[PDB]
Amino acid sequence: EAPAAVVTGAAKRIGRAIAVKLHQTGYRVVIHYHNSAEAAVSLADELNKERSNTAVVCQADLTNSNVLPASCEEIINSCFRAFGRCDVLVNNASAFYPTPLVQGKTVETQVAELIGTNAIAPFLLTMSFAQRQSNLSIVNLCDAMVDQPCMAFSLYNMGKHALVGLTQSAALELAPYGIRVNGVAPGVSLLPVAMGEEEKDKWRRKVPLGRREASAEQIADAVIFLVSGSAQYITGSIIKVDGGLSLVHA
Amino acid sequence: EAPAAVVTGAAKRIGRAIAVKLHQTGYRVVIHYHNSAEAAVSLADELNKERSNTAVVCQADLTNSNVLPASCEEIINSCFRAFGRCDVLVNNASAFYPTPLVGKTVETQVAELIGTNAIAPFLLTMSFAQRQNLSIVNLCDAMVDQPCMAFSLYNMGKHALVGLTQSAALELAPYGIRVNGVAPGVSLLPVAMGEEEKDKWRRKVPLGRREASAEQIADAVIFLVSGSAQYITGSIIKVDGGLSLVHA
Amino acid sequence: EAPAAVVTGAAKRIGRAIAVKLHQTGYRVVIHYHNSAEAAVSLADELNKERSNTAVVCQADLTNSNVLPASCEEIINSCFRAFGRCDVLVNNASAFYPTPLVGKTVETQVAELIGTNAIAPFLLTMSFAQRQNLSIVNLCDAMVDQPCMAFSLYNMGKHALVGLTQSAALELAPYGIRVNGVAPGVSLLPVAMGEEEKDKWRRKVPLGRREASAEQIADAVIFLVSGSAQYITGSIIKVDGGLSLVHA
Amino acid sequence: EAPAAVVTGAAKRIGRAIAVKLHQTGYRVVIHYHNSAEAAVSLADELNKERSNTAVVCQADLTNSNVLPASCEEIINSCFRAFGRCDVLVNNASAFYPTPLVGKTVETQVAELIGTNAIAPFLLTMSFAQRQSNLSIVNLCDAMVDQPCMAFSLYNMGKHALVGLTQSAALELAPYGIRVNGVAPGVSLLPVAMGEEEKDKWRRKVPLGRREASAEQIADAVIFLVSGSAQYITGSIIKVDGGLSLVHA
Ligand SMILES: NC(=O)c1ccc[n+]([C@@H]2O[C@H](COP(=O)([O-])OP(=O)(O)OC[C@H]3O[C@@H](n4cnc5c(N)ncnc54)[C@H](OP(=O)(O)O)[C@@H]3O)[C@@H](O)[C@H]2O)c1
Ligand SMILES: NC(=O)c1ccc[n+]([C@@H]2O[C@H](COP(=O)([O-])OP(=O)(O)OC[C@H]3O[C@@H](n4cnc5c(N)ncnc54)[C@H](OP(=O)(O)O)[C@@H]3O)[C@@H](O)[C@H]2O)c1
Ligand SMILES: NC(=O)c1ccc[n+]([C@@H]2O[C@H](COP(=O)([O-])OP(=O)(O)OC[C@H]3O[C@@H](n4cnc5c(N)ncnc54)[C@H](OP(=O)(O)O)[C@@H]3O)[C@@H](O)[C@H]2O)c1
Ligand SMILES: NC(=O)c1ccc[n+]([C@@H]2O[C@H](COP(=O)([O-])OP(=O)(O)OC[C@H]3O[C@@H](n4cnc5c(N)ncnc54)[C@H](OP(=O)(O)O)[C@@H]3O)[C@@H](O)[C@H]2O)c1
Ligand SMILES: Nc1nc2ccccc2[nH]1
Ligand SMILES: Nc1nc2ccccc2[nH]1
Ligand SMILES: Nc1nc2ccccc2[nH]1
Repeated sequence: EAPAAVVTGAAKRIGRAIAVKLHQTGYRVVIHYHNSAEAAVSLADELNKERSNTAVVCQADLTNSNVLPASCEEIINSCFRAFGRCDVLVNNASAFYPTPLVQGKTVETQVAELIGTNAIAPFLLTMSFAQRQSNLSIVNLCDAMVDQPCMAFSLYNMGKHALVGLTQSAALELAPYGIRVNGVAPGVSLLPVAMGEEEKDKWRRKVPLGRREASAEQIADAVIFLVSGSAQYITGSIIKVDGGLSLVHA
Repeated sequence: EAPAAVVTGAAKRIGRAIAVKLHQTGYRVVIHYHNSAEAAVSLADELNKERSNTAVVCQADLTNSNVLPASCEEIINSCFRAFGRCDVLVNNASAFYPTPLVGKTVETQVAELIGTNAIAPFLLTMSFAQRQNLSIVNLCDAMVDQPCMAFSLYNMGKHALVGLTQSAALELAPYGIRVNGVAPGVSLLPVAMGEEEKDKWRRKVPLGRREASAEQIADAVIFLVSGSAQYITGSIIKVDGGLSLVHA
Repeated sequence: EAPAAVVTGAAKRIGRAIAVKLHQTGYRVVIHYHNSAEAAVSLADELNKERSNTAVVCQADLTNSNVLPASCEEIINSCFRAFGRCDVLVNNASAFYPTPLVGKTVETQVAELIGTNAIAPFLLTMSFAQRQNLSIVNLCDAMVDQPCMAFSLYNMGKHALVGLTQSAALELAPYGIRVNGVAPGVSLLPVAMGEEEKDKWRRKVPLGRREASAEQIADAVIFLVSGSAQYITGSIIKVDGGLSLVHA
Repeated sequence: EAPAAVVTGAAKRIGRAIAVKLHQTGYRVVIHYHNSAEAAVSLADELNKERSNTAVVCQADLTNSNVLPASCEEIINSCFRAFGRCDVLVNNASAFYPTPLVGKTVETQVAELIGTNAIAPFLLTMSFAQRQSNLSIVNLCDAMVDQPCMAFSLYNMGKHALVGLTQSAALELAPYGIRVNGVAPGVSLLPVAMGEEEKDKWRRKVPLGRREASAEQIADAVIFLVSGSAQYITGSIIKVDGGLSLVHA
């Protein structure tokens, strides 16, 4: 029987490459998505062409609210429903936008989205994953720039910091259960769709290793390692995949 | 004219010591409290006896909700209404209790632990800055990289607070606002905790085999807000007696 | 044809496991040794039995001295000599013993502890880069932030090695040379260590209450040198079963 | 009676600022120096003109060598010789120059960069503690240790090792009531060899006031850490960098 993984925000970009690589490695996959319905269904189609009944989609808002626990419970449930097991959780889904300290969304909405997706939803999915429980592990998508934050990204940066906190806290507490918890921290990888070309090239010029962003596949490569038998004694570790970017002074 | 500080959760323990030392240095103080009204008022009365019209209290629940931004606005506004200025903000109030992964709902715990330790400090920072030797001190935790077992949300909250400290330090530097942290290891221990358990923690501390007094924590806050720290921002000063350096 | 790796301190324990795993992956190997000649040649015999002329031995003291730079140049040279190329350097060799602050001279201990753990890696890094999927992997230590009591020089050495890892990752990136680290917590316990003290450490490990095998450490090295780590430089992977997360 | 302090490389710049501030606080000082004899004697004269017999100079090379432990022991002995006690040690002296990976020999650069930044602090710490109330050591570190200057590997290795020492010694000497802490400047006084344009390039990166720390600003954090207001602080390294370390590439 093939193992199963949940990847959140798996319709596009890094999430999608993680889903594709897990599937290539022999995993059945739940493709979680929020708005990207066509892309997710299309990904599941592609993967199911390769091996039938090895991919399903699961829709959910990971914004924080009083029903977020139910939503997170359901994403894990959906893996058991489809595949009868859940071996790997990848916490990939992420809101990323500036929240300036000095001056359409209300600040509480920005808190719910940025802290919910980057931190609370991973926490709740971690609970649900562990509650429903071999090579079990969780990989959180972190950020190599957490200590050199983007200007005016306080809420986002707080979310990612809390994610590091969860990574270590869950590694420690789930170790008795044989669930490993690790992170992968991209620096610059696939740049924002809305980011302009001049900005994209400014960030690219900053990376010591090859003056370019990471491919989604290079990030996924690190996830694959962490879920594998070659990482069986590794828990609580966050692997930077940043081409040295975090080492460059101002 | 005397400067003015807001200290959150200032009725008891570390918060109280901070407020008292701030007052002794010459600050007028806003004493924020949640449930400890009698203590906050008794403190205000003591400080106003020392020098009249130098202390006020302000009640607010700092749990996250749609009304938290208004609450945080109002705490900052109360410093201006009382004293005409707000020079220092100390983010001290904190919920601290276990939240194992395997009567409060989990979302109430999220609201309380993330709210007090991170969201409220962020909102108060926005309000403090929007209203402007200005500085913010956040009360962090020296043990964030070796967390208490089954305290994931508390740990997430304190990690988020480090994030805020760094982000705000960077963003507010142009306005001349410094943002720093004090990270206690073990200080004032719970009242009801058995002496034998307190002693388990005390014996772990390399420096003197004892916990920090609240005054010792307050001392580092005093340094950070003073003219002797005028180039210091985004720094978190551990006040832990070497505890975080001790391996399991 | 086949890429080539230098493994320092490769005759025994974690170094041997790294060399074996590199060889199994397709590398030709230089097995460096200081005192363990019988074991190094024994490893080479086994590897060469598998594939002819794919393993050579190299003797050098990696204690700092006036001749260390020449010794380091010659270890790198011996890889080019044997195999015509040098793709991977693994800095594994390491002196480990206490140096209380309160019969080797202290300067000998400095030479051995800082030399094996930091200066030689620096010199080998220099020679490796001078002679040029290229990478260096440094064997670091997950317990650098909570060090063993009375191990200041050793701890200073492993700290400098982190510094070298980062410095060299930055400076060598334009040459396409990646520089990374693997930080064991407790793996193969020292041969000198008593049995009850071994079990004391094992009991501390959250993931399995056991030390890492040498092979499990090697697995992380193998990942870092592979095409699966092509964007990774300046990274130090902890392989510690959660040990560094455990408060005192 | 007044406490005594040893400050290494104290003839000028930051080390001088630290010994002056320690002096103004009530300390008798040992002004350690290597090549800056004129400046050290000038400083001791000023401080002695302020309060008679409250400053002595002490010459020593802090380059690593087989005699370095004896030199470091002698720096500590000189404090006890002048003042009868030694309460505070500040490890400030520092060699700082590039060592690219690709007419000093490399082993001289090791000896100077690792010697001054790490080995001497370590030997001075041994001697300080061996010779032994508010006792402490302050190590002058570097806030940019994780975003190092390009081609400064040995310097960086030395400042990393100094962090290791701060933490190791803090742990080991806590039982003796010796606190061990650090102060980490980003950009403070720029090198005298730096032209104004390069200075300003660095100045413009500092979020807080777009300027370098004064020598006094660094000394302020040293003074705090040696004081009674820091009596529970050990193994801490206070960044005094105006937010520099927080700024991405
Ligand atoms: N790309 C980089 O350079 C970089 C750098 C540092 C860190 N990272 C981290 O690495 C991970 C992957 O990066 P990425 O750039 O691929 O991410 P991304 O495109 O910005 O976001 C990934 C997915 O997150 C989902 N998402 C956003 N808000 C959500 C919500 N409220 N509820 C549920 N899902 C939500 C979206 O799903 P739908 O499209 O289905 O709506 C989106 O496709 C993220 O955690 C990111 O923070 C990336
Ligand atoms: N004590 C330690 O050993 C230690 C260790 C590490 C870090 N710290 C940190 O240092 C700071 C001070 O510590 P402490 O032990 O003195 O604090 P504490 O007693 O645990 O809490 C301080 C105050 O926080 C306030 N608070 C709790 N929930 C609140 C809510 N929902 N809304 C508004 N206020 C709320 C309470 O005010 P009311 O009483 O008025 O309700 C409480 O008195 C805290 O940030 C703590 O996390 C302390
Ligand atoms: N074992 C662990 O639990 C653990 C924990 C944390 C970090 N680490 C790190 O992981 C790496 C491997 O650990 P290990 O326990 O396998 O190491 P080890 O057995 O203590 O040492 C490995 C080899 O280093 C060589 N070496 C020692 N002094 C030398 C000198 N002066 N010159 C040249 N070579 C010298 C020796 O080679 P010869 O036998 O040929 O003389 C020795 O066999 C080391 O870097 C270590 O610090 C290990
Ligand atoms: N200035 C900065 O922006 C900056 C930034 C980061 C960190 N720091 C750290 O803060 C401290 C003070 O900085 P600084 O710029 O004032 O220092 P510095 O001027 O570069 O050096 C201070 C003193 O170190 C002494 N020194 C150098 N080599 C020596 C040797 N081989 N033996 C004995 N003494 C030697 C010199 O003494 P003599 O003149 O008597 O020969 C020199 O005056 C240093 O540890 C530095 O690394 C400074
Ligand atoms: N999450 C995230 N962090 C980023 C930093 C730089 C560019 C794109 C990014 N996306
Ligand atoms: N180098 C090194 N560091 C160690 C820590 C614990 C046990 C064995 C070890 N070997
Ligand atoms: N020691 C030291 N570190 C420095 C970093 C930037 C500019 C000058 C410096 N001097």
